[PDB]
Amino acid sequence: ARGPKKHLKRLAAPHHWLLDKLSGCYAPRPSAGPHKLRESLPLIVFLRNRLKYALNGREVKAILMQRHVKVDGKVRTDTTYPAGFMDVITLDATNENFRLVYDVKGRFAVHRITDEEASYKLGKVKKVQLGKKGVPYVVTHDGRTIRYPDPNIKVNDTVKIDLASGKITDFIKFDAGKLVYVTGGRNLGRIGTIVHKERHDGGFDLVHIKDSLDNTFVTRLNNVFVIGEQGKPYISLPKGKGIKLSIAEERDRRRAQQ
Amino acid sequence: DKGRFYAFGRVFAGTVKSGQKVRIQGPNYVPGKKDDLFIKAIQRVVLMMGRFVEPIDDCPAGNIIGLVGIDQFLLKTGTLTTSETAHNMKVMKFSVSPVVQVAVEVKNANDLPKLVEGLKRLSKSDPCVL
Amino acid sequence: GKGKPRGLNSARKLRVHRRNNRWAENNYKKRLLGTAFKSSPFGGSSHAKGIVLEKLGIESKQPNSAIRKCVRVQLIKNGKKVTAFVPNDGCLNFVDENDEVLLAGFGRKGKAKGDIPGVRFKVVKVSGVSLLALWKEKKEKPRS
Amino acid sequence: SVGFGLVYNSVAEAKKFEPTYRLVRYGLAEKVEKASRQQRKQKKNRDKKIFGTGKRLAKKVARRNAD
Amino acid sequence: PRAPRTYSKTYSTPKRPYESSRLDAELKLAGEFGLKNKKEIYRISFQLSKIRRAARDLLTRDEKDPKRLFEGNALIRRLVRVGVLSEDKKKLDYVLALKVEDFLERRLQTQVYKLGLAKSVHHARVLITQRHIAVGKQIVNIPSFMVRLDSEKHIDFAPTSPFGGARPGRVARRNAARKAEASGE
Amino acid sequence: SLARAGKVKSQTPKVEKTEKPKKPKGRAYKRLLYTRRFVNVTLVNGKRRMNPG
RNA sequence: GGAUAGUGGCCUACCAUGGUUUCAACGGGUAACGGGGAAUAAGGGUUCGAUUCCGGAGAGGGAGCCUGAGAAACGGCUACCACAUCCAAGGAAGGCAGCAGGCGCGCAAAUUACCCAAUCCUAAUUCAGGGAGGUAGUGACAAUAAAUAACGAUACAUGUAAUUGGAAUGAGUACAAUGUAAAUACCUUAACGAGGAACAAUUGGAGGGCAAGUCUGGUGCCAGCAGCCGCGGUAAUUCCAGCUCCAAUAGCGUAUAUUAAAGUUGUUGCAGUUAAAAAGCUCGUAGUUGAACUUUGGGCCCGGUUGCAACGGGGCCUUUC
Ligand SMILES: [K+]
Ligand SMILES: [Mg+2]
Ligand SMILES: [Mg+2]
Ligand SMILES: [Mg+2]
Ligand SMILES: [Mg+2]
Ligand SMILES: [Mg+2]
Ligand SMILES: [Mg+2]
Ligand SMILES: [Mg+2]
Ligand SMILES: [Mg+2]
Ligand SMILES: [Mg+2]
Ligand SMILES: [Mg+2]
Ligand SMILES: [Mg+2]
Ligand SMILES: [Mg+2]
Ligand SMILES: [Mg+2]
Ligand SMILES: [Mg+2]
Ligand SMILES: [Mg+2]
Ligand SMILES: [Mg+2]
Ligand SMILES: [Mg+2]
Ligand SMILES: [Mg+2]
Ligand SMILES: [Mg+2]
Ligand SMILES: [Mg+2]
Repeated sequence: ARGPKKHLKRLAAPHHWLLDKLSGCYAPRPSAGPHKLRESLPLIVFLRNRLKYALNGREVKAILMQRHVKVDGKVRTDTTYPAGFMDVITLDATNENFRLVYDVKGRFAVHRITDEEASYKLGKVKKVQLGKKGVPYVVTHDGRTIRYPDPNIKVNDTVKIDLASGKITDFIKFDAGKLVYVTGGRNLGRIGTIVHKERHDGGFDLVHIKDSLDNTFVTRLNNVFVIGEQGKPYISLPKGKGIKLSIAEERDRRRAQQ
Repeated sequence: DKGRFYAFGRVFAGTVKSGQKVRIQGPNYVPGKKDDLFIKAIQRVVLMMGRFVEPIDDCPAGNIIGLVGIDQFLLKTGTLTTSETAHNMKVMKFSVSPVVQVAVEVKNANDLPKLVEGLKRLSKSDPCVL
Repeated sequence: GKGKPRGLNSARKLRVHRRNNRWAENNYKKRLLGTAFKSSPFGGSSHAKGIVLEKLGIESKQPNSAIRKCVRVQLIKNGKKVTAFVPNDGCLNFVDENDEVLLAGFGRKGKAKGDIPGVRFKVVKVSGVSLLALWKEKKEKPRS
Repeated sequence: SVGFGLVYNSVAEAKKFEPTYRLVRYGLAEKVEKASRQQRKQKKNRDKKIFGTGKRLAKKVARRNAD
Repeated sequence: PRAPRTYSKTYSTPKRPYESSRLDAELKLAGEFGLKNKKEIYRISFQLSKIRRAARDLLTRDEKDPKRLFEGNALIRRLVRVGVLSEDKKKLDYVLALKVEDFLERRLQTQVYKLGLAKSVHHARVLITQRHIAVGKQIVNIPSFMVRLDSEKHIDFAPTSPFGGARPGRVARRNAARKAEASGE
Repeated sequence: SLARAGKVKSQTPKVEKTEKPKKPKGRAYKRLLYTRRFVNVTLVNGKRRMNPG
């Protein structure tokens, strides 16, 4: 309607932010950026609602203005910068690093990591294309383009990104028996191994995932994220490792601390 | 605006305030028992001048002012009091009386409510019309 | 059979037959035709203001007696002339010719109530004050 | 009684990060006495009409009313 | 505008307004439990009807169904925690057989009377309303409180509200100030 | 005919109200009704009654 | 081919005669913006949804267009139409279906208040702006909790009679403080603040439906009540009142609409001899429906779930992939 919208009313924000219903009329609209609007996590949300460091959006802006926050190696002074999956939030003051990953319930869990592995990131290869002057490149899940990739890298593979030089150090291929993260849908936040990939030419490719508890679920190819091979994840998995305990078992685990 | 008819008069005792609880007393209001007496409030005290009204917050006794937000409660005249034993003032007898009488009837039978409303508004605009 | 199609593919006929036969219901037909908007001088409203035109004594129907002291009122909204009952003992002295009265329905959705013939409305207020608050000595009618 | 509390590492940091109303409450740099919102908006709307500095218009009306 | 504010009615009027047996039973309940009106009985019956509907919908499901098991266990836990459902009736079929008196008993106005803090249910009502009763370290001035079967061993008078504390009250102050003058000095 | 409206109410003797002590409103009224109805006061007249004669 | 950012009868030239429709086209009506949803609901349903979110459309009615990534924008422009403002009569300026506010219309709906402190948005951007928004005023829309009394002494037969007493409290008012941008209100409280505790609860009823009087006075088919049945014509349980009682209760009544009741719209689940309803009769298209039959039965294994047994799968042959 006459142009792009710039407001985000509350109850229209993605529910995985767990925003208050009656805090205000509006929610932080994710600015344009690497990942998405729905699949993103604004820095203001990550700093005022997930870390509780800032109390207001003014305090979030004060934190961001002094170059304290850093997303994937860059300062990112934007109040609503769309941080998303596998993004590394590092603050030099209070020096700890978080890799934005999905918990078992599909929210962006606060997942502290170490400096020795916050250097790199993972990225799903969205496309493999020949650029200008015949230079091949890969487009990753976070909107990164990387020139001169390995000729064996195809779509649905994962690439380790240095995030300092911004280059490919290693790549995992899409195959049966590889550790995969689920980045959308009902099973968002689950982790498992590929059992089989049904093709469905024209339609949507389906992939079966089997967790460590032998639960098998099928999901669209669009929202699967290879993170390594079974038992050797290339990134530090969250506290639950995407197990998807049933509600009864969750209640039992909750009641096991008396 | 048809139907507002600012209440012109004089304050003889006390000070009138915009937003002040006052008692409207009818021209024949008995001060012993209940009669056509209202317990209402003034909405705006107004300074009346050569056809331009100036809002005023308060006006002391013995001055000339207009009142906004009242007079749907008293037909012709009357006193606004804050005392509960405040007799209504005198009836303002005039040397003339309504003596020339005519009958009025609308040509269009459908706008008899308009005729009634016009009669009721003229009977309060003119002090000596009946 | 029961006189209606039972076939799994007869949903169209079933719903068309129901649509046709719903017209025999008074409420459905009146609602779909919008009878209240055109007819029913209160144009689909619960209450209507009017100007009293005349005091009338309408004799109640048999086997009753005691003429009911209604008023002919011209509605401001549309100019239609209706008869309104003035319910209380007395309360006809509380209404005058050329007075403003709020009228409501008589409780029977447009049908004449009780032994009063051709009267489907009742007076609720006169000159802006409740008729019940006048019958009780709580309030008094504005001087007019 | 349950409330919130903040302890900055320094008074300079407290001034730099604390809100102005809380500073005024505590006793720090006092409230700045600006005009009411209606008056300020009316003033800025009035200035929106005049194009330049306004001394040109002042000199132009210096003659007229009268001569 | 800001998100809508959710609100629900907590009672339901009877279908038949003037059933003499129901009126007598309601008056019996109000007299026994010191209730202000019939709306409290209506609220209790509404809560009981909601619980009964939930338990019925669960009982229609097959046994050892995940949803039935979880929700029925949660409902039974809540009812035994509030003390409405007895400890020997954790079956989800005795939940259906719950009564209005079972909920009315766990009222703070009932419990204050049954614990000897008050002489009658109405005395318990006025004592609670006048902030004289504290459930834990917290004053609870509302007769409908649904004591959780563990606060029952903690229902006592407040440190304020001078039946369980230091101060001698407010009318006693004026009475003493008048008696000192009436004594002669 | 008209000019008869209010005949009976006009010629109805103005018997003034009789001052009585106020009734206790609310839960106290429910208590009063409960005692009046369920402590077996002398209101039975065989099975039950609620007004005298 | 032109045009478009691009597809496309979107437009043009030529050519063909096609395209939709009883499976309801086309036309007409809508007191129709659609949906998420709301009310009521044993199930099935019925009704509503202008309105806190999503999508659309519009800024008095049209039409045209500049800038700009994005507008056919209207707190941008141009013209026409209708309104309507100032004028020194030459001319010039308009768009509250933004926030307040006014008129009008009506049964029907609030302040020309405070603030950017939250929520976010915009900009060159931590700073400025925001009637977006928040705050308060008005507010018995609706919703939650639940003051109007509790406990003794004495007399009479547990209750009663204005026979007495000592306690308790907030409704209020208010030092301060908290709350807040400044507040206001809430919580917390210095002091005050109950005996008719007058700090006095009301709204509708008492023939039936439907809980509650054959009480007393009044009126006498009048006045009136009465949703319906009915009451009132000198013996009124029904009107007008007093007393008493009943129901709900800070709520209660009335009007309209709607839902259940309604198995009185019936798919579940109506009825059609006589209560309303079988076409006068037959043919017949669409529609609806339509006789039976084609691998069943042996058997051997592996094996999951509830307690060696039951129930659930798979693999082999058996003329069978
Ligand atoms: K009769
Ligand atoms: Mg609709
Ligand atoms: Mg419309
Ligand atoms: Mg809508
Ligand atoms: Mg409309
Ligand atoms: Mg919208
Ligand atoms: Mg538009
Ligand atoms: Mg308009
Ligand atoms: Mg336009
Ligand atoms: Mg505008
Ligand atoms: Mg606009
Ligand atoms: Mg407006
Ligand atoms: Mg009171
Ligand atoms: Mg209070
Ligand atoms: Mg009576
Ligand atoms: Mg009865
Ligand atoms: Mg039938
Ligand atoms: Mg016949
Ligand atoms: Mg027949
Ligand atoms: Mg056929
Ligand atoms: Mg067959």
